[PDB]
Amino acid sequence: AQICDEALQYAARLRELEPGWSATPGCQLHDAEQLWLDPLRAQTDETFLQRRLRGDWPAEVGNRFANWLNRAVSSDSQILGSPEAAQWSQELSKELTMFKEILEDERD
Amino acid sequence: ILSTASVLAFERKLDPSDALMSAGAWAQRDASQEWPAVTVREKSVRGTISNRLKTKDRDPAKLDASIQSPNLQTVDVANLPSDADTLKVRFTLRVLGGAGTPSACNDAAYRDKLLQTVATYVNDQGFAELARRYAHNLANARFLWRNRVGAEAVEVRINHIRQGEVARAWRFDALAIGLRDFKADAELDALAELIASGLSGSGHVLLEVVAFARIGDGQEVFPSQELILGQKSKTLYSVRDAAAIHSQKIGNALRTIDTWYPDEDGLGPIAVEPYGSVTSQGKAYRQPKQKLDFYTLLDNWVLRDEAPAVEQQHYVIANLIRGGVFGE
Amino acid sequence: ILSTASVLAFERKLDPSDALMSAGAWAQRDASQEWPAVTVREKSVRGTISNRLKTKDRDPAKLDASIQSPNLQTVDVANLPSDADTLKVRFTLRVLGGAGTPSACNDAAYRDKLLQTVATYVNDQGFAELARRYAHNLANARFLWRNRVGAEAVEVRINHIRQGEVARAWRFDALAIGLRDFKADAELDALAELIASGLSGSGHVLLEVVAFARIGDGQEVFPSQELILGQKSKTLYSVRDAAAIHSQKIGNALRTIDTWYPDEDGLGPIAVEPYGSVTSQGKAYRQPKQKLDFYTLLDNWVLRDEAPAVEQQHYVIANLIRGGVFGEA
Amino acid sequence: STYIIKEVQNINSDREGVKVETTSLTSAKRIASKNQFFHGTVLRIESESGNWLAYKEDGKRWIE
Repeated sequence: AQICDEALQYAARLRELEPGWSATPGCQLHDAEQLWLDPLRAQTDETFLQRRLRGDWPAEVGNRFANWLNRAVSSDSQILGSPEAAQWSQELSKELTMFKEILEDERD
Repeated sequence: ILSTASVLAFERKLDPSDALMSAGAWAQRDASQEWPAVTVREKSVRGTISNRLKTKDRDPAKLDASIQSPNLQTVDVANLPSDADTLKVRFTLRVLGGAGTPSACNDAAYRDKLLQTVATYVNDQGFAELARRYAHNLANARFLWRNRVGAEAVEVRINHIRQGEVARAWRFDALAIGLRDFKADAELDALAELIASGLSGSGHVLLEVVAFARIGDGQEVFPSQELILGQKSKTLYSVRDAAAIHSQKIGNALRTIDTWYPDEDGLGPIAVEPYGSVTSQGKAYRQPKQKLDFYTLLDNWVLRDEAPAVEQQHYVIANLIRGGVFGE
Repeated sequence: ILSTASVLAFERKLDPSDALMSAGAWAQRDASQEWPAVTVREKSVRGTISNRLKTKDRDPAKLDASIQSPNLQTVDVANLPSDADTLKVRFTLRVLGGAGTPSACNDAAYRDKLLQTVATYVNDQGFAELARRYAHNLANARFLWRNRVGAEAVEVRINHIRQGEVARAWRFDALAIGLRDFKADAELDALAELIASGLSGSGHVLLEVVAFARIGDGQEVFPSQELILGQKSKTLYSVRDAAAIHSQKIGNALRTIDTWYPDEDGLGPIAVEPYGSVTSQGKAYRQPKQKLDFYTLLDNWVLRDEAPAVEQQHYVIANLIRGGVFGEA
Repeated sequence: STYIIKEVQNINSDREGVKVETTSLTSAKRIASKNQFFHGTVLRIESESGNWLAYKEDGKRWIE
């Protein structure tokens, strides 16, 4: 839980400090991250920015976070069939569920 | 007693080069040169979520939501020119030799024992069996993985380059040659003899293999996908604006000879690899529990001088020819 | 007592430059200019589990599990152009001279004794033997480690540049010349004399070596792999978007003259290195226990003025020519 | 405590080392000094992971 808590605080401080973010390079896997911090539509911009983001739910953030944590924390291959692997997967799933739920209400 | 060397390496032999590809008409098969190359291109591909659902079946409401947010993806595809019904693949092959000669060994006694065993095996019987097996793979189109499937006519031409000039040419048919059965032929025997000589070190050997497969007008080839590492999920390997196949990807098929695996031979040939691992099958034949393992066989035939069955000896020689890293 | 100076250094001699590579047709060999260099590229490679597993884990399930998740790895390979059957390598070589001249010495007596011993050795016999040995290595392709193996025709051309032009050219055959046997030839003798003169300090010597090896169309060259740190675990040495071989990697093979190694069991020429260390063989001949050790021989021939056998003296002079750091804390 | 003892010419290098499996660092240090195989090498003690524990130059005292 503390990992998700410290993670959400970073996004909150980012949205509360940066007025916005324009187009940036490396949008292949970073498209889901840009949807975490959503600035307001500019006065000189068009009405197709919020329209496309309104009908799109942030669901790739959970996958990117799960893969990031999986690569950050090391595990043993032979231990996959052990009792520890089951509890580890259960904890990661329980955390990912609340994490995805927190962002689900963000766009909605 | 005699122990093994913690560091052992064997340079690979029979190392081929990249395989270039081109397109042409069967009528113009004689004019193989000057055929234009296939240039990779990008196209937008939009697809839904076909992944298997999780253990807990969700409500159907969420499913309809995914349709409202399609997944945009860009991939790379390679298709033959507007007017071309035959694909051409050209790749060279060299025979270095000295398979048994170890590249590096910590202990001299082990190296001497290995060279002695290799010389003894060669004197008893030559590599003609391995050369004959390789000849069949080179003759047939086993090198192609997906391009061969669904082909009208496949024609292979294996030439021999000596001092820069063509010495002896050969023309075979992959379709006529059995995929799961090996048959004897005068040309196959001649090629096997040439390969055995090259491996033994009787002289330089260079063989240029060129295949022509009839696929169809505007068909789509299947080159080797590269690592993604422009939101491109699929990147096709391309050199000099031309599609090609990886050297190892070619040498694996060209080395798919071993068929004496512990199984009943229900499938086709399996490439010599440690632990008899298979990517497609997802299983590993010749498990370490059995005595047929390459490491166990070599350790026994070296320390205890126990010569295993001719089949096991052939498999061990093939592994040494392929080369690798052993010991610790 | 004339104890050895705690700080001793000898600048290396016979320091060559980088070796550029290119491709071309064996026919055009006479005209080789403006050839495009070979650029390194990356290609995805799907590995497998080939490592030798221990006896602790024998469960077959574990092996099948690893095959489920393959090990993705990225490497770098260099292949000749689409239409090219001959590889070309070009590298220069310079002869500085003053091998025995020490770069830095704490005690003057030691430096004077060393210079005296060197002058005495040169007067008794010249470096013609070392020059002749180096000539064979330069003529043949022994400098190549894997490119030479499996070659149809290797042709070496050693030129001589005095004022910046082509003064005297030489053309040899690495295949015809024995790899494990040294034979005398008029050209080899002339080259050895030139090298001996340069080392003695008779004048500047610059030799441009260019080799042409027949490999095959679209073949893959084996340049010097760089050090790392899908993560790329193999980095090929490349300069100016062109493949090349390390200067030290070339100078190491070029100095494979020493053949008096105590083993004398078919190993053949071994690179001149202290303690006769060999990476490939994994064995270090000329161990310190024997009197043939370089340090022991030099210490004896300096403090006790004991001149060892001509072979040992040649090996010691070769080490001094290569240069290095000696002494102790 | 598994400690990897390595030897290199300069503090900056990547050479393998022996695993002492000693109780404390002082033991590994005394062992490296007593068994030092070279005069001008720079002793580098590191844990089982890639983290550098300490280094000692030829003419300098132990440093962390």
